[PDB]
Order: sequence, then structure tokens, then C-alpha cells
Amino acid sequence: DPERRQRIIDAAIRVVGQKGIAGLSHRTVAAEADVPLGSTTYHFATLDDLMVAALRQANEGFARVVAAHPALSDPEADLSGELARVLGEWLGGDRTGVELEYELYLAALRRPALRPVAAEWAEGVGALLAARTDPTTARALVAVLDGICLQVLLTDTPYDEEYAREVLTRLIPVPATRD
Amino acid sequence: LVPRGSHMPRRHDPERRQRIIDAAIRVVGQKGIAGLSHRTVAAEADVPLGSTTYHFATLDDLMVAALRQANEGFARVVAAHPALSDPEADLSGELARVLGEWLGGDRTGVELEYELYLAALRRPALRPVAAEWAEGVGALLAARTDPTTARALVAVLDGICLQVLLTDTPYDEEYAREVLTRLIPVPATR
Repeated sequence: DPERRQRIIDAAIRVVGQKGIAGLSHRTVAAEADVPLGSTTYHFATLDDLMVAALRQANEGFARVVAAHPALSDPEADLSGELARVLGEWLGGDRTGVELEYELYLAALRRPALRPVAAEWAEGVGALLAARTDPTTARALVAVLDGICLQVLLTDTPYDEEYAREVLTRLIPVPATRD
Repeated sequence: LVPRGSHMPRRHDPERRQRIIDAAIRVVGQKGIAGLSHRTVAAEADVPLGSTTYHFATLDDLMVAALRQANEGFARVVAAHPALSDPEADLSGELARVLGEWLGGDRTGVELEYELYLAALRRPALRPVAAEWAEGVGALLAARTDPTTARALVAVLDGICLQVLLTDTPYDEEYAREVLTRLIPVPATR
């Protein structure tokens, strides 16, 4: 029982993309990853375990984009404008891929074992923004940019960057003289 | 009100339609939206399979109906807060109070309600119903504010709830109020 762990994780993501999260089972990934079922359960005893791994890897979509935006840390750069731009890039990528990433993320709604992992996405963004604005504002930018994405993917309404920017700006404290 | 069996056989009237939908919700609650199907719904409603297909030809039609019934959870909490429509209403604090009430109800109900709502992510047939929901929530303060505030209300609301429900974070009303206060433009006059 070797290094098939990555093969299985990739397949698990493949299954969710095609059949959706409800079509992900120990057997479907085994079949999709072309590995015996015994392998599947050895690497991921429970289904929660396989999903926690599929989510950690899916969270890589948003993470790459944030990484491709170093200005998100530059004090002289506009926060909301760069933030609204990051969402656009993310939402503009492989539709089925964004859908998949968001699906696993939401799967934590009713699966207690996925909540910690789902928090990872938010802990990460919040920390990044915590270097540019206070913790409360950061917490709020996280919740709202999350709501904006869901809004687009749920109502099938095209992303509106300018709108996203005005909304995000309304959440950032205005600086005072002493600042 | 017209007694059942008055204009048509009981199995074809809206009371039967309602029984199936009610059953769809019990199913989603007990075994997740993943376990929802005409077969599990027919079973939970103790009705023939052909009866579920008579009222809902495809799974989408069934899910759309389950979703609209589910939305009545958040909606009823809103209607219980008519202070919302008052011209000098405290939108931020009232909307934050509404969240606390919804979030604080039986969590199993909150979960199946949100699960059905979020299922629109990959089910194209549920999106127009979501868009409808967004418009409905916005209309709550559309008139006395602006388009941006109106279309953004659901996003702010969903984000705050998703922030609670997905990470096991306690709901924070003062925080919720602060965020909503940042979204909704403070009125110049009264």
C-alpha cells in the first residue's frame, strides 16, 4: 500500500467535477483512479477523510490567484480594487473548476469534519488582509467577498467588478489625521 | 374553502402536492439533499411513485418546489420583523437581529434550508429561484436606498451566515450589525 494517495485525491476531485459531490464514494474514486478498493479505504478510511483532502487541494484554486497578486500586500495599492480583481480572475477560470471548489467548501455545512478545512480558506485570506487593515475589517472583507462569489455562482448573474469594488470599499475604515 | 375531492380526485389536487413537498423537506433534513429522489420522497410521503411524477415530472421540478418551501424559513423571520418597512427603521440592527433569530432556530432546519438554497450552485434550474430570492431580499430596502445596496444585501447576509455555519464560529450580532452598517448608507435626514 504505496503512494497512490495522490492518484486517489485527484480522482476524487475528478468525480466531484463530473458527478458532483453526491456521486463521490469510495468505489467511484477507486474506479476513477484505477486502483483497488482496498487502496481507497487504506488511504482514506472514512468518506470525510477523502473529502477533507479533496477540499484542501481544491482550495488551491483561490490560493494561486491570491499569490498572483502581490499588490494585495502593497500599502500604496488600492485594497478593494485589487480584491475585486482577484475575484474576477478566480470566477473567470474553468467554470466547472470553480464550481467544484465551492461545492466542497459548502459541503462543510452539514459535515462537521470539513469545517476546520473550510475555515482554512478564511483564516488564510483574513491573515493576508490583516496586514493591510484591522482584524474586524478583514473578517468582514472575507465574509462579503465570499458572499459576492456565491451570489454570482448561485443566481447565474455575471460578475460585476465595479459593483464588487464599490461594495468592498464601503467596508474599509476611512483613515484619520493621525493615520 | 372547497372540500377535497370536490373538483378532482384527491391525488391530483394541491393538498397532495403539498404532502409530497413536505416529505421532500423531511428527506433532505434526515439524509441530506444527496438522498433526495422521487423514490425516497414517495416513500417518506407514503404515496405511489407515479404520484410524485404527476406533480413533479423531473427531479429539478421537485427540488425547485422543496427550495421555495424551504425559503419560507428565513422569510417568516423577516415577516415577523415588520419594523423593517417603517420609514425610519433601523435596518442594520433589525437585519442583524433577524439573522440571530434564524441562525438560532433548530439548526437541522437551518441546514436543510441552506443546503437546498446552495444546491443551485450546480443545478441550473434552481438559479432563477435564487436570483428571485436575491431580488426579494434586496427589495427589503431597495426603495429607500440604492441599487448597489439592494443587490448586495443577500451577499452580505449569506457571507455572514456562511461564516457562522461553515466554520463553527458563534454568531456575533454586534459584528453583524457593524458589517451591515458599513453596507447600508447612513441616512442624512430622517
